Amino acid sequence: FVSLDSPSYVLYRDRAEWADIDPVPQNDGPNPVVQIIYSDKFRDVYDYFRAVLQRDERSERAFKLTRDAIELNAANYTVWHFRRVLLKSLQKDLHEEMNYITAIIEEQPKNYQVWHHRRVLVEWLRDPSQELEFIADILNQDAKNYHAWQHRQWVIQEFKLWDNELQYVDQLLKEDVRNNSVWNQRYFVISNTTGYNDRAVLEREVQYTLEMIKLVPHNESAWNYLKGILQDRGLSKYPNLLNQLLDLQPSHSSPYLIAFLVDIYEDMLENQCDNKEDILNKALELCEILAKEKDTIRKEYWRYIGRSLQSKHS
Amino acid sequence: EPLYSLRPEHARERLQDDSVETVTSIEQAKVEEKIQEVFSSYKRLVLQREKHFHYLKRGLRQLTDAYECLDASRPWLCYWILHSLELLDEPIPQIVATDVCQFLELCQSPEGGFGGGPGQYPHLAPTYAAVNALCIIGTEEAYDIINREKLLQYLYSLKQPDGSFLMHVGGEVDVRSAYCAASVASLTNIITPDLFEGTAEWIARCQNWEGGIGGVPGMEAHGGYTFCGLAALVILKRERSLNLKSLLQWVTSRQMRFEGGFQGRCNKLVDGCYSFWQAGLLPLLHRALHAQGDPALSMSHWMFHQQALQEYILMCCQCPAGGLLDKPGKSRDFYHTCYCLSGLSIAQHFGSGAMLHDVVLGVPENALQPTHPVYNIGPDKVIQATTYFLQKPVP
Ligand SMILES: C[C@@]1(c2cccc3ccccc23)C(=O)N(CCCn2ccnc2)C(=O)N1Cc1cccc(C#N)c1
Ligand SMILES: CC(C)=CCC/C(C)=C/CC/C(C)=C/COP(=O)(O)OP(=O)(O)O
Ligand SMILES: [Zn+2]
Repeated sequence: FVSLDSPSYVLYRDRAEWADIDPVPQNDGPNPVVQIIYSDKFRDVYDYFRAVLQRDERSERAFKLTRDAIELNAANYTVWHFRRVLLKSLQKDLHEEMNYITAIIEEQPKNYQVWHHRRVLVEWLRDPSQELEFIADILNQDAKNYHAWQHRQWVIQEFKLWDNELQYVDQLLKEDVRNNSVWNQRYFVISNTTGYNDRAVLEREVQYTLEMIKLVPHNESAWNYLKGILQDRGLSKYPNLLNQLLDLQPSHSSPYLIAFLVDIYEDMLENQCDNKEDILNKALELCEILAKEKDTIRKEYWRYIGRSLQSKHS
Repeated sequence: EPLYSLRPEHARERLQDDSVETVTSIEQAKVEEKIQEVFSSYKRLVLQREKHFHYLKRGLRQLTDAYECLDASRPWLCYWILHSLELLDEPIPQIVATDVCQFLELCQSPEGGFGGGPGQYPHLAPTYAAVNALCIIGTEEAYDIINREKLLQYLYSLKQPDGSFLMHVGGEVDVRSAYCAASVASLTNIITPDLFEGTAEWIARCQNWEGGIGGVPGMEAHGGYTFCGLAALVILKRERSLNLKSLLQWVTSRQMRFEGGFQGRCNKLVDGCYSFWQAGLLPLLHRALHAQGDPALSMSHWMFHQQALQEYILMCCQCPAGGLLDKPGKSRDFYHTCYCLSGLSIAQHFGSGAMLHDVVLGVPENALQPTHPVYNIGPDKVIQATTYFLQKPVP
């Protein structure tokens, strides 16, 4: 009833209305292992939970006891599960619950169970009207929160909410173009809307990507996107690009462009392109510039790449 | 300077924000700065075993109220600690061991699987921890605790129509579960013909444009989930179901050029625990690519800078009081201890049939005990465990 941090907070044993129920101690065995020295405020609430649960007292009061148990350890799925058992059985205001979880997810955004709970609620109500707005608020405090982005992808796909996600992405890339979670959301939207088969779309994307690379050449996320949207369909399938990059070599040649280059040749030595040997040398030469001067951390990778480019080509 | 992290040329790996600022570059630059000083300071590396031993030893028995947040993950607490005692090659007393078996038995549900602690509902994550902690112990007493029937019956209650599993009853879905189910189904010899039906194919939908694997289809490629899926595939022998080349280009990209360590996802921060979750992926690929006949595989090294990781763990991840951590400025904890040490072990030992070549920076005492890249428990703990259960029925 009274919040765990309130000055006038009283343990559960010292509470009247909780007298008829005996506290159930935790059974850790004769000589425990990894036995946590729980604080008194902690051990109290759970000793009482182990009770209403051990009885399955699907009572309204045990429903209130769940909030406190969840507060002390939001990661307790046993408690959360029993909270949904009571949620149903006592027919509580699912609209009041959304209000709860919103505050919990706000105070403990990086927790698994808080988010899963919110889903179950949206499902039950079959109502996502507050979703986007809420996830954007959490994301506003942490643009990369995984649990957030995952819940966001669910909403959209479940309730056909693609309409504004792209614009959302664009806004967030503005704020931080290095946000790899938003470049992922970008691929997500498109893939389930226009797809990248449409030349006008694919077209727009490459320019935008390129413009971002130009704007911030060392932001790996953009390179990755460019690669992801072209790679499987065939880099060798788009000749201009190969050149439009080896024309920025002087003013831009970070290890990211050199690396992309090697990516392109490898696809040529695949679909078979003229001067199959001139390429090989253009690739090996590059693997060593990487494995020796510009990407020494990846030397064992590039050494293998080169070795494979021969091995299997020749 | 024989250290890759401490030479003058290495000081060129600092972030190039191209004069543009975002909350990402700023943070990347803040870790690099703190990593600079740590590097600086030093100009041989030692693994504070004793100091770590006490930390581990104490923990195993008692924890401060600081661990109230991991109350529903106690079997994890066992595994993380026992495994760090394993790596550091420290024998486990028969009373310690038994008490562990006794504890994990009160966590085991009457329906199969295990719970976070005594009386808790069964969950795949803690179940994995126990079956893993039980095998590290290695005795018959250990093994015999697993209600091999109940387990399989429990995995079956979580399996979904799409090949994916639930974490626990009424819980969410993500590649972590398939790994938990796969790891326990394999060690205990309980895989029935249709158990992982369409699983390999689900784990596969989790790989994305990045080359790595997300929690669920569509999500960003993360290093913890990627290990979860590739390793699960290694168990089910479906490694081939993934574009391994893109997976390899990706995982290898995850190692930081400056820090030396790995990040969990592109454009984020370096963490000591990723020394396993990410670097552990290499031994796995190396295996699959070998099973394909790849002739270009190195014969003495892992496809990642083994010296740099070690240098990151040895210079930046140890706590004076003992234990290893995320990054400098973070408080020690048993999970980062387990995976920092697990990482190191992988950074030191190379396998591939007869080909065994070990790298061991710092002193010789720093050398650790090997760990099986698929279960993260002693290579021998695995052979020993599967053997025992193979000499058992299945149904
Ligand atoms: C809290 C949790 C976690 C909880 C339960 C089971 C897990 C099993 C595998 C990996 C993480 C697990 C979890 O959800 N994450 C993921 C989110 C935070 N994170 C990601 C990379 N490094 C930290 C953990 O890293 N854990 C481990 C952790 C964090 C702080 C202290 C201790 C200790 N001792 C352990
Ligand atoms: C077998 C098993 C259960 C494995 C788990 C592997 C693992 C490391 C999972 C993490 C998933 C997650 C929610 C990451 C976000 O971390 P973050 O945002 O805190 O940090 P980061 O940005 O550096 O990833
Ligand atoms: Zn970590």
